Amino acid sequence: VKLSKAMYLFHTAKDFHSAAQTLGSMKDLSHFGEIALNFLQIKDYNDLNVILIKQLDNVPWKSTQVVLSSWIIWNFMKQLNDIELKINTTKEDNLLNWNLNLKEKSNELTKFLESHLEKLDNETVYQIMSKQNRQNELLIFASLINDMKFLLSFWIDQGNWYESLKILLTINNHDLVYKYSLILLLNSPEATVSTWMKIKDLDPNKLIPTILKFFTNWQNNSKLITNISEYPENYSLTY
Amino acid sequence: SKFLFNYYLAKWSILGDFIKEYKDDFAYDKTDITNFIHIKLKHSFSKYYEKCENLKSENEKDDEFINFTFDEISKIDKEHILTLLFFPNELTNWSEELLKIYLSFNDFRSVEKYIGKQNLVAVMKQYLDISSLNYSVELVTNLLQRNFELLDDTDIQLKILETIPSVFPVQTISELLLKVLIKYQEKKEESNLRKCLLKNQISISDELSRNFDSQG
Amino acid sequence: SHMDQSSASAKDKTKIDIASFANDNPEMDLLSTFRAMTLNEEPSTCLKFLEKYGTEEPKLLQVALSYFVSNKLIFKEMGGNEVLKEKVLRPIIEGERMPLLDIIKALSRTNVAHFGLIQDIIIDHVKTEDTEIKRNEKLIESYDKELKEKNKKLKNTINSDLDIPVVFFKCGHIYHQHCLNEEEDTLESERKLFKCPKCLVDLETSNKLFEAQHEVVEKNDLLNFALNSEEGSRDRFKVITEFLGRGAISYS
Repeated sequence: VKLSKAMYLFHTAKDFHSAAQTLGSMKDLSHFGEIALNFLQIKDYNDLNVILIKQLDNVPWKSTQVVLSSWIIWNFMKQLNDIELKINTTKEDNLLNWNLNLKEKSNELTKFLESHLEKLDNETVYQIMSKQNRQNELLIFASLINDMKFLLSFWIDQGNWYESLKILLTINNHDLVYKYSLILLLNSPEATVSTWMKIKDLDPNKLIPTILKFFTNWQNNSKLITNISEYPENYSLTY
Repeated sequence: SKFLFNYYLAKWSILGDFIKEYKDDFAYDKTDITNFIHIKLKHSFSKYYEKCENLKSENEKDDEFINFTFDEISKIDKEHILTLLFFPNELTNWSEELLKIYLSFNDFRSVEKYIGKQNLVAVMKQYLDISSLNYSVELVTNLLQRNFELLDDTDIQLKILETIPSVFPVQTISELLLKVLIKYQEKKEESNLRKCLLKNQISISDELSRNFDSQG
Repeated sequence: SHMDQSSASAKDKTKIDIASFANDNPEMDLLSTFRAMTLNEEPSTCLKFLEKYGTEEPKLLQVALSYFVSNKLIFKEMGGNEVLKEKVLRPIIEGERMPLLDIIKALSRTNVAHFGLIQDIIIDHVKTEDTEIKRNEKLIESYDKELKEKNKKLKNTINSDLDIPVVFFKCGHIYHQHCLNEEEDTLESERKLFKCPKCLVDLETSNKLFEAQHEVVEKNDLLNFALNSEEGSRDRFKVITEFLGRGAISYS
């Protein structure tokens, strides 16, 4: 009867903000595809997400939950682009509030990710979100899961030297530094020397070839300078 | 009654200079054509029009008098410009027509007001005659971004992309190209998802038919 | 050796340099060192190095896409732009080096790139847009007919039809709803373990469901890994949807 009662609202009233919310109170659902097919033509992201979010409680035998989760992540991401396009379609304050609501939706997306983080974890969300740009959401997701492996590479590629140094300071592997310290030293030897000195747990045997390369580069720079010609060389020697 | 208004109506040299001065500026979001006309009038005549405007204000319901005044203004036209003073917002008193004057020199607001699915590539080609080193490119980008939802046809999109400038930095059009590519990818993904959902529904129907076959 | 190399100058040996890389295995590291040397002194020898060692240089080609276009003056010195269009851009496009959006962003990272390369990119984008439009039109044309046929078949099947109105179990059972079968309570047996209501317990342990779930999970993981490696290199899209179309929702 509850399903039949919501059918009349869906067919005529079409107020899915309340009808589907009332339809969301259903315990067990069987015609999910039939309901989704009608809702698909409506193209209402919020209504589709409301039914999908409740359906996520049906744990079943895992596995397929990721497939449902992938659509859930895409639906919110697709809604953000539609909202962003609508926000960019200006030709006001409520839209700015909607943009704030989009940030709240982004906060809701973070809240949705935080709640079921262990449920949905396949690294496919990173690939899914990469194609649509929006690096802020990717950075938030990377902050959510403590890996920092891709975060360090993203920071290095972007060029945030201070942020990259701060991230590397926390990392105690000492192997990534021993691998990629050359570029960091070339970019800013002054800060890199202090970071290496304070970091500790870094054998002087490592980066010996890197030290020689830095000395050669400093000499090449000094080939056409007089006063501060050996300044990078002075920093390397001091280190 | 209306005889005095006819006498008032009975009672175009610097207009060309003002139009040229306005056309000299090439700002994407400068003052509107009506705004520019009002600014020029303030710098400047309109007192007699204001006296007529006082009668016009009292003629908020005199439709016949409004039509007569519009006809008189048409017969008393000055460079086909001064009528805008008499009809600041009365273009329908006497749309496919303002572009002759509104879009003549420059009017971004009028361009958006009279924009449409068709007659879009011609407007871009006409605006491309600015011949500025980078101001023309900036104006074109602003015009494209302002009404980016207007272009929704594949043929129209291809035609618009074909006539892009060939001496412009890729950075200026990078945002537009990325947005177009993202929109196309999203449309393709939505079509694929709809096709997959239809296939799933067809599979469900086939399963129901197979169950019915099993049912006797 | 370092002192001798510093003293030595005006020596050109591309083949000898590759063989003199100590371990001579870190090709990517050698390419990065060559790029750093070009940053110190770029004499267009990067093109010669790429020509001499082009295998597995996809990452090297991607790096060179920005190394050779870092500076407008350097690009002009680097055979202007014809060489990049003929060799760099063409090979990268034909070898599926990366996504079109990634290449566009990499190009936009600079600020002094002429529109001739942007003109070639626009031609490629026009071709891609035509292909996408054709694919979308074909998909919509197929989908409309498929939906119409499916709706007609479902309507005919429903009109065609132990005959009381009831929903039969989709795993090999059927009963009349008015015969008290509907709303049997008992917590619905927790969806009856995703199976039809057997109305009896035969024991005999329970491992078929676990085996099926394990097989499904293994198949999904293997398909995803193989697609990311070979088929769905871009993303799980058009592959996750393909798996969904197989009937992962079940509801049987």
